[PDB]
Amino acid sequence: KGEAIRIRSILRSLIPLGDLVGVISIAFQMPEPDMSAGF
Amino acid sequence: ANVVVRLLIRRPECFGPALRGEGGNGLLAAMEEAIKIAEDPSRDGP
Amino acid sequence: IQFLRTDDEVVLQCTATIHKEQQKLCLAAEGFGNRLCFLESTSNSKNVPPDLSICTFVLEQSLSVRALQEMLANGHRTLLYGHAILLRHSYSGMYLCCLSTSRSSTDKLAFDVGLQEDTTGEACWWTIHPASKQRSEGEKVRVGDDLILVSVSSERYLHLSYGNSSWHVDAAFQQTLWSVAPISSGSEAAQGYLIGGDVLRLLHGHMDECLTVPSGEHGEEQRRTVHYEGGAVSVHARSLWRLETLRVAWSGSHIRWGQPFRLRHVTTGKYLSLMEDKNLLLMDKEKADVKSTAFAFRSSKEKLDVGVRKEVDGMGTSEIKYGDSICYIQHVDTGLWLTYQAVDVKSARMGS
Repeated sequence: KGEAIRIRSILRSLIPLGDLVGVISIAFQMPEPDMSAGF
Repeated sequence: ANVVVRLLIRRPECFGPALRGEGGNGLLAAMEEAIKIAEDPSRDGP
Repeated sequence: IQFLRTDDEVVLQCTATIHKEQQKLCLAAEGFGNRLCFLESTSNSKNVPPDLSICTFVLEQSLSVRALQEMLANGHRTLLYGHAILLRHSYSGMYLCCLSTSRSSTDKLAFDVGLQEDTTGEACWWTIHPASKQRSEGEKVRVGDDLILVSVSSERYLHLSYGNSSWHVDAAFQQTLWSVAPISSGSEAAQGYLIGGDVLRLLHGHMDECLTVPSGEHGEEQRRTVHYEGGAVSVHARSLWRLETLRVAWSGSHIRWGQPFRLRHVTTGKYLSLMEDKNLLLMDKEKADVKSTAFAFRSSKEKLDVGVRKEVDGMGTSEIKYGDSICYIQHVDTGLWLTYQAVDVKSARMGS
């Protein structure tokens, strides 16, 4: 289907891939307990 | 999904200002700013 | 009240407010050498004439979206809202389309529009949508109606993205009111009659003296001079003069007697102006005032008619022919008339 390709292209133009991998790479801290209302 | 995407692309202000628009760069900078706002208690409700 | 038919030249004009100032712009494109489209200020024509030859577009065909999908799977029709039109460049011959590239990094969601050779694929056709509440889907379009163009594949509006110095049109998700102005409705234009917005040559009935300029044998100071020549120069490219009508609507109408028009030399791109301190010369569009460049055609030598007609809404009536027609050029300010001289000295007269 072509409209599927168009929607996927729109989503890719909105959200790039480098942004996605950079956001994935944050390496959240893992703790003495901490708060679950953060990242 | 199609109509939701149509509406979200016709109205660009539904996305975050630091991700979409001529201001903020993108999701990376947006969420790093979000993390630093979370880290500094000077930008919350006392 | 005239309905937009098929196979007629139109202009994609739009309004833009910058510096709190209103301006009217074309959707124009060079085509040969540059695929992307740009803008052309159709307004403010008293000092700078716009390039209508690249402003105008022709409606090649007009089919609905479902008929287009069936064509993808596999006279003069009228234009209705919701159809999927096909816009072809008048000069470059290519077809207006939506390129899959993005030049402006600011609007990371849009594409660029341009011209392409082939019509295949759904990345070239455009759909018209109503822009006002008075008008809805499925009604006939008329002259002066504001519409919205949407791509078929890109599904993006022909947006007028405002920039600091890049007034470029894109396929974005912001509607932009694109008014349509007809040029030539494809009426019964007989083979041999004069149509506005055309390029032609002027010869003599008994001397075949063509109005030319010096060739590239010298520089622009020499090429700016205007004179008469004969012989093989009649088939050269440095002897073509294009008549640009002042009005942007129906600029490709039938040329009537006594109306003003600009004389352009398509070989160098300069306009034929007249300064009272000398003879006529060629000046670029940046300083081509209408009071110095607008000339008119008369049937006789008198001044019987000057301030008579200002505009006529329509294709016009067939008056001037290409075969047998004896016209006289006349300036709007001075009213002078053409005369051939013998300024050439007898030293090398016969050979030059």
